[PDB]
Amino acid sequence: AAQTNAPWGLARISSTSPGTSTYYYDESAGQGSCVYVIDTGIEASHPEFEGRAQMVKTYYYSSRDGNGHGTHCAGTVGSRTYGVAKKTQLFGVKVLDDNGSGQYSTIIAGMDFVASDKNNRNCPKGVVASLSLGGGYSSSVNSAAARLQSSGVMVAVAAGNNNADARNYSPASEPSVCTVGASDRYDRRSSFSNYGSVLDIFGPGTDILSTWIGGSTRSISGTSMATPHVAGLAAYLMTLGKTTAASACRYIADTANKGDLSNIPFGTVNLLAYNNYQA
Repeated sequence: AAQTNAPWGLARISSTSPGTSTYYYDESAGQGSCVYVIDTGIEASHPEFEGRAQMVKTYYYSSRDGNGHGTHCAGTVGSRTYGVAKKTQLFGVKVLDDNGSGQYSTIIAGMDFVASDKNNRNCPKGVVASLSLGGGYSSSVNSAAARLQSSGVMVAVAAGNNNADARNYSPASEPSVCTVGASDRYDRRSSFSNYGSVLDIFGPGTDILSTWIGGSTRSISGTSMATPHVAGLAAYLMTLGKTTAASACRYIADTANKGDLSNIPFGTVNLLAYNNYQA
């Protein structure tokens, strides 16, 4: 399948070169997979989600996304126009309040929630969790991400936006999950992207168009935007049967575009997520 005039990041993930604008992908499109977006919520009524999104859990007075961040991330995972995996099922877990903040204890509870809740959902092709959040190093936060991964969920986490070594941030620094840095449309490391040996992969993160609350759209930047590209890619590849939740991060790194990004610090992987789809 070909989506013309796609957001640059979608085009990038199906291309061996920057500077194109069509996204190419197998029509299975993540059908039969599920992606949990652990964030500020998801505006599931957005036409872009086509009934495939739902809120399953909140720790606050509403499950609605009063911020937009979670809706944007969910759109990059799986919206019809802005999403990598256009037929996946999206499940929202609201661990962040409408200001975008959340206590680590709530975030940990949300991760353990997903590890159990997947047993209440139909995801024959596999389960992914996208975590566009983080703060300073916490062994308990890292351990929660490790448990979620161990339970059979492909965990993708943002590296962070500090232009610093991600070893000092959580859950970015957890070795067993997929830690995602951000790149721009010219294949440069995004100016804010964290780096370091703990990163597994880069995805598009600068000037990413996606869904927003109020049935709208907007372009924003962050490792929060790169992470759902990788989460959606994992769901897409699991639906194709090419990899599993336990092996998808390594498979994405195996099959990435290699050595094409600029301003990658010595010791950080130079790997850009790529679907290897041959139309």
